Amino acid sequence: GIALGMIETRGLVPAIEAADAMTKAAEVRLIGREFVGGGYVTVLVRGETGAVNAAVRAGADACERVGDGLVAAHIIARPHREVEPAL
Amino acid sequence: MGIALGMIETRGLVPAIEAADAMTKAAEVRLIGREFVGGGYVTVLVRGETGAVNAAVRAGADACERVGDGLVAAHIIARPHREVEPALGN
Amino acid sequence: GIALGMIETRGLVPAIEAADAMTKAAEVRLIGREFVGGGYVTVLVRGETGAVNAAVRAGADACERVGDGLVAAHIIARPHREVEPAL
Amino acid sequence: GIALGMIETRGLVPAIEAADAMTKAAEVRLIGREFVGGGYVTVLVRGETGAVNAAVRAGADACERVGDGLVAAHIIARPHREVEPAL
Amino acid sequence: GIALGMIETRGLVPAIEAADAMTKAAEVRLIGREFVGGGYVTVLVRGETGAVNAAVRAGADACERVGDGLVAAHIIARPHREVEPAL
Amino acid sequence: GIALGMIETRGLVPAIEAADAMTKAAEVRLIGREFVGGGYVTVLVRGETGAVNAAVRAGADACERVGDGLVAAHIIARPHREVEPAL
Amino acid sequence: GIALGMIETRGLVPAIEAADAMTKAAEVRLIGREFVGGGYVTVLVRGETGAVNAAVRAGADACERVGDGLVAAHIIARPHREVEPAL
Amino acid sequence: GIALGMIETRGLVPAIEAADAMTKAAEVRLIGREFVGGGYVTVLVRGETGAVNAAVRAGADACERVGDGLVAAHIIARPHREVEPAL
Amino acid sequence: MGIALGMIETRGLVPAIEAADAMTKAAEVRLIGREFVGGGYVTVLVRGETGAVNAAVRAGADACERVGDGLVAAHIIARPHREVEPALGN
Amino acid sequence: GIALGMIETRGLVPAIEAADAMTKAAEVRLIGREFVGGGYVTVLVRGETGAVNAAVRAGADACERVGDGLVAAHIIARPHREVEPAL
Amino acid sequence: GIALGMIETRGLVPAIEAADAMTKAAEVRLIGREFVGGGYVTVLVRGETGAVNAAVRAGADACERVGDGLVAAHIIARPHREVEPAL
Amino acid sequence: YSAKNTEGVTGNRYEDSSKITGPFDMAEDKVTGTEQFRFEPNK
Amino acid sequence: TSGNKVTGNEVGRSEKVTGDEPGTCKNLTGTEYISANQSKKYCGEVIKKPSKVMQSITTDGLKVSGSLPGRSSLVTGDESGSGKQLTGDQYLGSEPSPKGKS
Amino acid sequence: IADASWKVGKSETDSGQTVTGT
Repeated sequence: GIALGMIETRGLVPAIEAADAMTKAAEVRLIGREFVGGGYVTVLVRGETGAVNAAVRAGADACERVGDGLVAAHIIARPHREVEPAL
Repeated sequence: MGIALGMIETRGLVPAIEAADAMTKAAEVRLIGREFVGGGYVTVLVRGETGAVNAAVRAGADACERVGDGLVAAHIIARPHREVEPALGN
Repeated sequence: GIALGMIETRGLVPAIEAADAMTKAAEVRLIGREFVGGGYVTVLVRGETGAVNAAVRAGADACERVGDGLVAAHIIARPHREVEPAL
Repeated sequence: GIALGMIETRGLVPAIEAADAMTKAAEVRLIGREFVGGGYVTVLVRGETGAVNAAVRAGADACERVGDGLVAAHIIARPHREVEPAL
Repeated sequence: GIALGMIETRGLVPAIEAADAMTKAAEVRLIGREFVGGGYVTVLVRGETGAVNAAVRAGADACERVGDGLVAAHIIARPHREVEPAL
Repeated sequence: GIALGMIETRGLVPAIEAADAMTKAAEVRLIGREFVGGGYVTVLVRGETGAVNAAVRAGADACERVGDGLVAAHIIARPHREVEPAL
Repeated sequence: GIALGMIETRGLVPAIEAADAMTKAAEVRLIGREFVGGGYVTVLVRGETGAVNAAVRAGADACERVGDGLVAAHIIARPHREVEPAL
Repeated sequence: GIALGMIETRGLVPAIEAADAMTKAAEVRLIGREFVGGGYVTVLVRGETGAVNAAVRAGADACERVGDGLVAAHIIARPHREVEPAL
Repeated sequence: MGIALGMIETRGLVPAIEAADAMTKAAEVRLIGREFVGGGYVTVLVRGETGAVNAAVRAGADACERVGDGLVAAHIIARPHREVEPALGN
Repeated sequence: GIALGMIETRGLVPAIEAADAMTKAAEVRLIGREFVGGGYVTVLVRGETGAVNAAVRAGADACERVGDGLVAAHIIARPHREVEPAL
Repeated sequence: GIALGMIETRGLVPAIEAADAMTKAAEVRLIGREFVGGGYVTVLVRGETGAVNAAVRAGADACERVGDGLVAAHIIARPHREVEPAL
Repeated sequence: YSAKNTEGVTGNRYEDSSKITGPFDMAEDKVTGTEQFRFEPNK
Repeated sequence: TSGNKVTGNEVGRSEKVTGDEPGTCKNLTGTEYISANQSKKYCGEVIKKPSKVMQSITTDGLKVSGSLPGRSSLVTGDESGSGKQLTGDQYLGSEPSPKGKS
Repeated sequence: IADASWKVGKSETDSGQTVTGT
């Protein structure tokens, strides 16, 4: 699935929480972990739209309760072609 | 390649093509056609996976309801019957 | 299955959703997809009398909340052989 | 279509209700029917995240009022790999 | 006939009484018996849609006040082609 | 250029005057003149963002005053490259 | 791992979802999916003591709310070898 | 074209969604995805003046309500040749 | 090779060293990572058995709650997915 | 593993029965039995941390009423490399 | 020309727009981009005193409204030679 | 910015919930080894 | 249109401009790059334009945004299952369904 | 900001900014 799910938080403990929730809730392919800087840590995964949606909602639920919790997380159904080289 | 079927009606062709562009941007889905019903009614038909089709149609209906004469009917069917593609252009 | 069910709808969207209701509800065959003009679209299915009854009951209960809704939903069980040229 | 959708109910008739809604809802193939015992009947379908969501919710609004109604319903977006022999 | 009818009840006595009502009210063929478990029993019948309806209501009228009584009873005008290989 | 501009008019008198305005106020190429049906007519041109906006937006100016008038004034920056441009 | 975790529940749906909880919480392999009878279903997993303990605690905390909830959840650290034919 | 549009967001989530709005609303190639440091993330795109303006309008409007959202947004019409090493 | 991951973030390197020292004095846990997120966040990554990881991480949280600015969260995963492992640097 | 648990009691019967519990409840290697003096008898077990406290499980609630009773049941999460000569 | 002008700002939108102002207002050669960290980003231009002064004055006066604004605007006309390795 | 929201300790997926367990249900005022009781993790 | 700040070279209507006088104060459906300031000052009204990114709230109260293939009142068909409590995991936001009986 | 000498104090150019520069 070309659908892109992803989630950002403050600190890396919530980030690993989110990544574990990703890989455990829906079989969505992990793409990358990125250090935004200043405490923001983000994770990017791919999968089909329904799996991505379920995975991201489960990850938000699991991550809200750990550390600073979720800070920003949204889904794109149709990521554009040239976006991928930039991520 | 999911046969989940996106399908919406506009009064006028400009809202139809606006919605079609929204379909294409929102998710990796394929548009199978347009059909001018007559008297301003234009229906656009796309295909894709259920979640992708749902997201695309939500974006299009949000971007279409006050373009031109606006949306008339926004609806998704996920599983078309094999008897339905004759009414779909196959 | 000789009985002929037919549905008239404001636009192609109510028409095809009604046809889908026909095909999901009861054992019918879609013989007609006609564009009247001015938005009127008519769908024609053939099947068993009670089968057509249940199917088109479902389609009429389908079409009220879809777009502009129904115009004319009707059922005829006896299409004559001379009516076939119109079918 | 790795996601697995589960419906559990009292009696086989609501189980058939659930399967009906599964298979007219989206591209989900019911992988199995299981007679748990004591009247508990479970149906398992396979498909993608959105498909299993739509199917399961359709079954949940189909079988609740049929007979004794549903008892358990659950969707899993990412069924774990080694849990495969439960197929 | 392709229309399916389900009779669920408590115990095999009302089950086969309803089965007799099935085959003895209208032109229907039962495809199967099945002991759900815990005393729940189903009979699966097939035939024409209206025939299924007449038979199933006749069994419903027959079964509620026989033995432990009726539980569920339903009609499927079109069983999907995925449902029979798990009938 | 690849940007798509399009104008829709109740009656083709505004459509033709608007198309002449399109090709006179800016150097964009007309790609479509389509009779929607029932009187609606839509014409579509292609060009660069600035040329399209100058043409389309400030192009149906003698439109609301001519004939039955305008319906919708619309501009698209970058249509999806693979599917619709052949349309 | 010879450490044996095992969970009883009232329903196949909580059983299999608790199995997924076992597997995603801890990297252990399950060996048994048994239908006790009367709706009771047992799941049998193998691994090291800490892993099976954490997995079973997570499944017990994430399984009580689905379906009929838990029936029992216990582990054996060093099960006897002669128990092996029993599972 | 050489027209330079560019955005900063607080967090990578608004950054990528603003970039997707950039590339979907208008067809302009992105030239950079840079990490300012401490949470500021900048996206740099190139294209014609009109398409750049439309895309930046869309991205700015879509970014104001995700995470911490947009922090700085402006456009450069005619960048000088030597600021390319300054990008 | 311990599969259970214990891993803790804190504000400042001194509490991180507290946590690591507690890790290496608590149980059979092998520290695998010490990274600086940025803005003062430092995370420690250790591997071991579920029980050992649990005990070590709780000991680290005990030894770390008061030192300096202190930790913000303590987290343990029992059966991590192999797909997450490259995100840790393998 | 090399995690060290161990238990004392006032007497040798509770000590040896506690060791029986150690080796029966969990598969932990038994490494020592020592007479402190004046009735204090201790027994030493090694193994996995979960397996270690798993051994202590049965001992703690098996030696409370045996003879003079349990004296202490504290365990070590990990001994140091030079503690062994004193063991 | 050895005159050194330079300014930092919160966010890189003001940084690069002020750099364009530097290079467009007066004939000055850029010599540095600096990700200071914590949101501070520094532009560093080199040229003769009059051009440097005019360019920096114009850029500072045009920089406040863009983005999060300036951090500091002052100029050293004759940096010492030893400062050059610390450019 | 954005509400640092001071919050401490979660012990997520602790595997100390006393239930069917069986080998567990021991710490109950007993054992008194290591930290399975000390400074309860107040999830 | 939403008021997001933009800094840069301006194209559009001005007092010292020739040839672009026609067209002002008409409706601009689809995309755009005219500034809301010019619309306000030359027409007295700002025509608000919808966003394509839309948001929702997860079952645990967290905020999500993007395409979000959830439930919307504009689209019909996806009504079954929305009403009563959702089953395990999560795919539909905590936001209750507007209305619709399918 | 001390005596001008080494560092210019608040020498505005167009609108508001100190733009002391160097």
